[PDB]
Amino acid sequence: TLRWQEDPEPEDENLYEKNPDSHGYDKDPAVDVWNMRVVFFFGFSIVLVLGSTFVAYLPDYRMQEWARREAERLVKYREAHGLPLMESNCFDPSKIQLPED
Amino acid sequence: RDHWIHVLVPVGFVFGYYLDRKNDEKLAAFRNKSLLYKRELKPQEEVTWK
Amino acid sequence: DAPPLTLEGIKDRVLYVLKLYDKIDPEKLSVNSHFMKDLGLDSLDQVEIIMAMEDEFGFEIPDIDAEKLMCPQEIVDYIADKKDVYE
Amino acid sequence: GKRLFIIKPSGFYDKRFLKLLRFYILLTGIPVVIGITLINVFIGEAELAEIPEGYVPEHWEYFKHPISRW
Amino acid sequence: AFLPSAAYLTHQQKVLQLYKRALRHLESRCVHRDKYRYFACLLRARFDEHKNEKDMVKATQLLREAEKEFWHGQHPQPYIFPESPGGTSYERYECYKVPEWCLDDWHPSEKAMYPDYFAKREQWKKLRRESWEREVKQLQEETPVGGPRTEALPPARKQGDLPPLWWHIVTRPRERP
Amino acid sequence: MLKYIIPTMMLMPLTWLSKNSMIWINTTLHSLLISLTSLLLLNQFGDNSLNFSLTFFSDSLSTPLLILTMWLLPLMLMASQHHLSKENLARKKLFISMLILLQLFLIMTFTATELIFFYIMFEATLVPTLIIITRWGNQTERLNAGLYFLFYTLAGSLPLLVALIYIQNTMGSLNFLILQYWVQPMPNSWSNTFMWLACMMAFMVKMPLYGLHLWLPKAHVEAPIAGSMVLAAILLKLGGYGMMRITLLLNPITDFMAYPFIMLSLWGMIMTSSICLRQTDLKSLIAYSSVSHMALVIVAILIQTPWSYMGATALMIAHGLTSSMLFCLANSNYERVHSRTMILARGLQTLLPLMAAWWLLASLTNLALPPSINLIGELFVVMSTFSWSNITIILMGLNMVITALYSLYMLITTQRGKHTHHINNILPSFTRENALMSLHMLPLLLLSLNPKIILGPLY
Ligand SMILES: CCCCCCCCCCCCCCCCCC(=O)OC[C@H](COP(=O)([O-])OCC[N+](C)(C)C)OC(=O)CCCCCCCCCCCCCCCCC
Repeated sequence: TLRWQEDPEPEDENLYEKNPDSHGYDKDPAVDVWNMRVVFFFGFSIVLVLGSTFVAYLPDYRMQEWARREAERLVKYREAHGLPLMESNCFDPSKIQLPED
Repeated sequence: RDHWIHVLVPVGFVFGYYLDRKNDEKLAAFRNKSLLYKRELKPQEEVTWK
Repeated sequence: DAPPLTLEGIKDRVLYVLKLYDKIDPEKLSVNSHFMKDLGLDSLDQVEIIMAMEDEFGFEIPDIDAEKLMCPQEIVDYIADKKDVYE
Repeated sequence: GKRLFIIKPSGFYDKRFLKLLRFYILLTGIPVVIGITLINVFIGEAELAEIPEGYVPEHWEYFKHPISRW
Repeated sequence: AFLPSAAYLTHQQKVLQLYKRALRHLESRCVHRDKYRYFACLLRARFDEHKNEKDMVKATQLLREAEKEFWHGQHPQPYIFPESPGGTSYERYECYKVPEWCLDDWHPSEKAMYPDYFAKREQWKKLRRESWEREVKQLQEETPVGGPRTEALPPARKQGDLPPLWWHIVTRPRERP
Repeated sequence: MLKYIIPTMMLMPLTWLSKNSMIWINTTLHSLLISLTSLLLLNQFGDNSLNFSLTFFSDSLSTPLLILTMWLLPLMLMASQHHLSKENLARKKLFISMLILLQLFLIMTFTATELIFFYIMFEATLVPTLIIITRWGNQTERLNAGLYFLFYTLAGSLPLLVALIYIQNTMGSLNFLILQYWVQPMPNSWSNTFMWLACMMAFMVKMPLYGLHLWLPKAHVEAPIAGSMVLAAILLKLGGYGMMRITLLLNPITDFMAYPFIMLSLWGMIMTSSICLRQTDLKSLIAYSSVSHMALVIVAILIQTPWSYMGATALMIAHGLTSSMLFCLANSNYERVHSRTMILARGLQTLLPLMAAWWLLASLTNLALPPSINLIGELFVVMSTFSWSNITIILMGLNMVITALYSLYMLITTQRGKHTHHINNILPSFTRENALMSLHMLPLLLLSLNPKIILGPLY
């Protein structure tokens, strides 16, 4: 009648029972402490603080500042000599050929 | 060394950087030949970039 | 705010409210006096007593617990259990 | 004055985590901000100048901050 | 017809509950105490007029017409006690009713701040775990064949033992934690 | 890209030559070091993309996905080291090797300059994911979840390869740098119609699309925590990346072709949000929310405007982080109560205050509270789809309400109200779990300060 000879389902294990100072990494306290130290050092003191410092001081990302500064020059050109600020044609009309129509 | 398993990833990163630098020299068919950045060579300089 | 209630205070209050009832003469009732036999009250009078204590103590007693309360000691014990007195 | 015990869940573990998080953030937050302030005060920022004739700047000489140049 | 101990509501309980609800709604209708007292005496007369009615179906029809009368003229917003369900202060402090077993998960550093209380807690736990098998054997030998009929629990009929299933009712959190 | 592939491949001798119980520490440490070195890919120019060699190149679109993947691997190892504590050492090493191999294929997928190489890695990501789902799951239905996840994707991807090979016989090359200059307009014909279908239906399947989304509620709720993270935060973005790469060749036929899929996604977001309003499972709720957000990304890519592309990539990154956090929250609750029912464990704020704070913060970032990048992406997609048509805002706006109708609901049933009486195994929050949620959230909150690094290749 006893179909499927099977080990009984084990109960849940509480990590705080055998070690009340468990961080939740391993049941061995020294390995758990060292894993906690490694995670908190290389997860917050290395890749977050120094990572955010590296991202904050990026050297002119996508030249987003430079395109401003050159524009600051360029307007000061065409406002000085009476030229229009921007032409309606991106390319020069003299160097482009149209099909006959 | 008693911690020889901790110098596998950094040595791999150094090797990858060295292989990148080696591969960059093989792709130098247009070094100082582009129409935008061509320039006469400065004194005490033999290539524009490595 | 919300001064604590003792068993003596609850018993004094329930005896005061029962003493201010015209159907119950004050010289005969006791704390262990039954409403139906010892005092000769009615079921409607029991409902009136229950709602009088409800309005006196500021909290509502459910009907299933109100129908089983027939003596002042039972009312004192019920209010003591509900208000968690004598801590 | 008849003080009663207040039952609450154990806040020791959450407080320990928050203390460890604050310590491990500040441990490299303080030297980084100290070095950044010392660089900004003493080394300082660059200045915008026109390119002189016969000279071409390096690829890292087009940026203002010392950290960006580095 | 939903009761913890009984299976139905008798006629007397129906009349008493109708009288209580009608008096509460009448108190809600007239604000002042003297007017409420006058109309409560009037309602007491109306209920006392038909007290000694031995005809059962006439009592049933009187109950039905009184229920229709109450439903016709009840207050749209009756007065609700603050701790009563539907009140303003109902189940407000359930966010502070921390169960007792959380004290089993406390750290030993914060368990040393209250030594005597935790000693008494250990004594309580020892009492519960030594009386549990006795009270479950009391329950299993008193419940009839086919399970219990009602939800009423037997008391402690012996000397030295506790009533069965006493832990979660005795150790419930207070109304003002 | 050889400086990132080699340490990732060297992670396997690290995890196989380690000690008896030092595999997790070493793998987490070295994967965090790889994540630190991943920031060198931010050398982006306003006109030119970063080209490394003839095989690998990195634009400003693949770079946030690469950084997210190499950041997600240590979080994955931290998440999947509690339910495997009873596992065999060889099986534990096999699981870690599976995660490492999957991450390697993912970081080789995004940098591929050839569409055939990209497609090869895009299907090579299937095998470790399927193995993880079918081996280290918990329920029976994972076996069924191993089929619907597989034979859907290949059914979209096996025609597409043929279309890609056709390009190899038509344009002469499949290199993305070449195809940006040798592209040709696509005339209206039935052949180009079916070529558009072949090139798109794989990415509609893997995103997923409403109607074709049936594999995602099945492959999310039987999979383990690491599998749920890899499906939610990375593997749904392969379809978006493939769409953004392949839309260039499919012009101008896309203008009248994108209509039925746009309508399908615009109704599917409402349908999946309404489904989220009545789901009894936390994991299924997160899966259907992922379906809704990816339908929004599908609309954004299909209307193909610069604001839509910017909102699409911002929504991709933000949804990946938020869905990963929500799945880790669900995993912690499942590990504590040993069930997936939403209504089972209620009133957890009175027991876990810090987990309640994390739940509130994750639900806050789910409904796109400004100025988070979720609001940035969703807002920009809304602006672009209002430019597309003036009525679609209604189909956006109502959806927003339903979002705020379930996420807070997902909060309340799990956090507020009277606690259940018969559950007394509620342990306090571990340091590992809190570390996991902080590592999930703090980059997401920090990215609001500088969002210009996740605004696509046309910022
Ligand atoms: C990217 C895709 C993958 C995603 C996952 C990534 C995982 C790895 C993460 C690595 C680390 C993080 C990288 C991103 C860093 C983003 C942050 C950053 O550096 O930003 C750059 C930006 C740069 O600013 P900027 O660009 O304006 O400045 C010009 C540039 N520099 C700095 C060189 C001059 O930094 C800041 O804005 C910092 C400003 C100072 C600090 C903040 C001050 C205010 C703080 C709040 C005050 C109170 C407000 C009210 C509060 C009320 C209560 C709530």
